[PDB]
Amino acid sequence: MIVTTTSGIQGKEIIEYIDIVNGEAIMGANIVRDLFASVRDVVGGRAGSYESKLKEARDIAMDEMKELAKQKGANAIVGVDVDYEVVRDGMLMVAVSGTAVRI
Amino acid sequence: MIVTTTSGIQGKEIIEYIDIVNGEAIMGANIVRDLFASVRDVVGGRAGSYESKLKEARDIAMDEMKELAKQKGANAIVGVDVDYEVVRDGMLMVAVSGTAVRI
Amino acid sequence: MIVTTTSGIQGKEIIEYIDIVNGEAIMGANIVRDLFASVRDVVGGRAGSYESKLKEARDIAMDEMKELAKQKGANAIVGVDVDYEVVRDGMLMVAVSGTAVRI
Amino acid sequence: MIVTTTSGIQGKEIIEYIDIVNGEAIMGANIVRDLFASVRDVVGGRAGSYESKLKEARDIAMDEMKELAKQKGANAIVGVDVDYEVVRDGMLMVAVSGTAVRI
Amino acid sequence: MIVTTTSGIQGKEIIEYIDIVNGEAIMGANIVRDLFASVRDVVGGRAGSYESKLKEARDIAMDEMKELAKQKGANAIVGVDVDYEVVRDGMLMVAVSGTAVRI
Repeated sequence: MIVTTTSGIQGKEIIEYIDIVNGEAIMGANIVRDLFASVRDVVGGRAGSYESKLKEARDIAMDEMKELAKQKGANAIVGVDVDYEVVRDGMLMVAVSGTAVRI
Repeated sequence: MIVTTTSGIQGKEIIEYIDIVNGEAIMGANIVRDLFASVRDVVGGRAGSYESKLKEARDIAMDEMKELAKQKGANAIVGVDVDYEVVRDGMLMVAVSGTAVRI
Repeated sequence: MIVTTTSGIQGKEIIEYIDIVNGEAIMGANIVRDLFASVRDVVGGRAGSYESKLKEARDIAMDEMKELAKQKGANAIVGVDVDYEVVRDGMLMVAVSGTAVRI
Repeated sequence: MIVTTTSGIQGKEIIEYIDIVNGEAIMGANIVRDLFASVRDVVGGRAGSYESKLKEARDIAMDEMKELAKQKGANAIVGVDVDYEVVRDGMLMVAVSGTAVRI
Repeated sequence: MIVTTTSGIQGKEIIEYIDIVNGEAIMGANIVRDLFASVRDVVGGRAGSYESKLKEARDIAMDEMKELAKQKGANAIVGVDVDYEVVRDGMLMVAVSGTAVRI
């Protein structure tokens, strides 16, 4: 199913704006305590060890929103937003939102 | 009513831009520290304990915004944003914004 | 005057993109303490005493931006964004931004 | 040159998408303290003594972004975002972003 | 490849929305703490010492995202977002996102 951070799907028309949908996943204090504290210079995502866990939580959040959108009978999510929140300095949450849509 | 994170609604053009509407809900420190401090690795909202409360908060904020838009005579909200704010060590505030519109 | 979180005003043409405009309002550590950090479970905006103040602050920010756009001879604000920031230990800023425009 | 938080410029087609450009400015710990610490209830931008240094930090970030755009051959910036980040304990950073464009 | 905040590339047709892509880089506590420390009043980037490693970080995040879009078969990135998160005790992450697209 098509997911996009744009407001539309070029060439396709939206017949239905079904609902705003969301997904999240949380990374515990211990995981974020060490994979991020290991960083000493400017370390990118390929090189660093923090990315696969971050990407894992982001994909969990993505698929939750996808599953929710699909189970509402949508065939696209537009206007997708990706947000990161560090709750009590340890709990890094990744939240996704967007509009479940019929095209 | 129709709510969308997108700048417009396709096929139904906007007759009047009424106002910027908002809604919020706050999760208390005890509850945030309680349920969000869970997870020892990476856990989604789909299979968690914190989501239920986060989704409760998000839905309240959403309901508030739609109600306010109703009151203002709106029959759609476009350009919707869902953001999150760690207001203290504890609290998370979910804030929703968007433009109350009549189509 | 027309303020929208959308990129345009349907049916009307933007003649000039005059400037990016801003408004802020800051909430004191005591006010955030007493009203915001009191919340124990989940409290929405209609039920929380925090709201009248958050709305007051947000309305101050919005009015400050509108007037500043008025100063510049604009008759529209487009691409409006609402932001919240913990600016000092215990303090809360609402910052609004947008594009002052002539339709 | 033209700067806008909207996703485009009306009536003026984009010839080239040159680069995403960025600007920042930072206020010292001292500065945040002396102008924010004093705030008690709700204090807006027009009235607040904090507003001139903040607007100065923002205007510096903007100028630096505009200057980089100009150096890249651009004559407009579109999709401008304004960010506030408490970077060290005491200090506030204002970061701006957008796409440097040719119209 | 073309990277843009906009949802479309003017005079170019998006023939596939491939995937939402992401890039990150993290600045460790050292070069955050003892490199933003020199800030006094209000200091801009191209006059401060800090627009070196901060920019370097952004470029790594962007380069990561672009490289991932390339591996997915994309030849442009649209709806791009630049985010900043303080991740721990004085640690700055720049996270970028966008939709990997075929034009």
